[PDB]
Amino acid sequence: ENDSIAYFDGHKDSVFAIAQHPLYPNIVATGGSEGDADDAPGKGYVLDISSLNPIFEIDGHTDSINALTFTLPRGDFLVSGGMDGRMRVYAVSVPQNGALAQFKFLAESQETEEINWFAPCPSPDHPNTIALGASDGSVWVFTLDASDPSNPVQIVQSYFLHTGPCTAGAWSPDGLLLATVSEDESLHVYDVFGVAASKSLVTDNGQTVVSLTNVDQRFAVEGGLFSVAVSPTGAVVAVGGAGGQIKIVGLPRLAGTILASLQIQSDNIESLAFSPSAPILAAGSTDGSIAVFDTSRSFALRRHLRGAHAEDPVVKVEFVKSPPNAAMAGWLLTSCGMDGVVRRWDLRGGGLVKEWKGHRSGQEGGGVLGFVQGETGERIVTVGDDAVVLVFEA
Amino acid sequence: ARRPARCYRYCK
Repeated sequence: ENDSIAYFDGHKDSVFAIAQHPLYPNIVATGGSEGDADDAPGKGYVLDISSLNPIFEIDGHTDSINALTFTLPRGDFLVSGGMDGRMRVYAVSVPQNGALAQFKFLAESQETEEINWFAPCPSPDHPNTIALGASDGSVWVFTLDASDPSNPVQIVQSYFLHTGPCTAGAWSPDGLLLATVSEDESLHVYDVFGVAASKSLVTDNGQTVVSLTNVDQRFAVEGGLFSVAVSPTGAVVAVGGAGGQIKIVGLPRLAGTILASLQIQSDNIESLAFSPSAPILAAGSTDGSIAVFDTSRSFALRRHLRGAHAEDPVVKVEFVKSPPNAAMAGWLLTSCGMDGVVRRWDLRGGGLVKEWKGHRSGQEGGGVLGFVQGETGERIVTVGDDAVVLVFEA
Repeated sequence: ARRPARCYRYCK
């Protein structure tokens, strides 16, 4: 069964990365591998989903493209990050009722050897700021200023606190704090713009408001941390890790106490998401289940969706920000998995809304490795291990 | 080209 309304098969191998323009959800960039041979480079494309033909091509990566992001608030830049450690920065123009979006390569840098993720800063005060986490554990924050393309990239921060690979990062809603986690079990929440330090709310390293490591027995998740999310008020951060473990840690408002410890699921928590408007946290696990916790009730278990993606890993969960059906605002969760399926859930109960097939399953060389769904969730664009990009409608 | 760490986590 194939439920897609459009597709893109331009990638020669697995597609690992996807990003979406924050103003124009039809503009999507995808990135991945051109093959498993050493002489096979990475490759990215930009698509307009409004068989798809790309409107731009991202070359220059000698290894797989692993991370992509458009900048906030307006998508003035598109940035790619590779397993070669290259960060390539493109300026983005979207004509009013001129024509197709246009892209211009501005700059390339190589601050790390391998980029694991990007996250754009949501602070309205600091437009075109992005963070990345790398295999060397470092976390970098960059600001992009198109004026002076002799140096359009400026370094806001370069943190070297994690030792092992930095697996995930999440900004607080006000964009002043950046929470990152590592394979070495540490959590650091950086005071990116110095505000916390000015209010005497940073730790002894002068850089974080929270720093927790393997030596902290109440916190340590044996086997590593792989996911992180920050609550919509910025009051807490959730970290997810090996063994199905989740830790909830307090943040200063603009701290570092364990507010709850969760272990309903049985294997790696690969994805965490707070609902933007309902008092719930969703967690996706390598064991194929999703668990939903009530954030106003000491993270009491609301529901355990076993076999949400059979016994195949749940790769990503994400709430629909503002669905057209406003009654469901905050309660609609989209998930994707190595079963090759995308699903959407109604989390009001204590619930499958839709499922979209088309990708091969993991055992056939497929699985869904990522997706975007815009603000409304009405179009879902996927990237697959089977080298295909699919478009579904809600 | 290589596969990211997370893919190796998913695979078993």
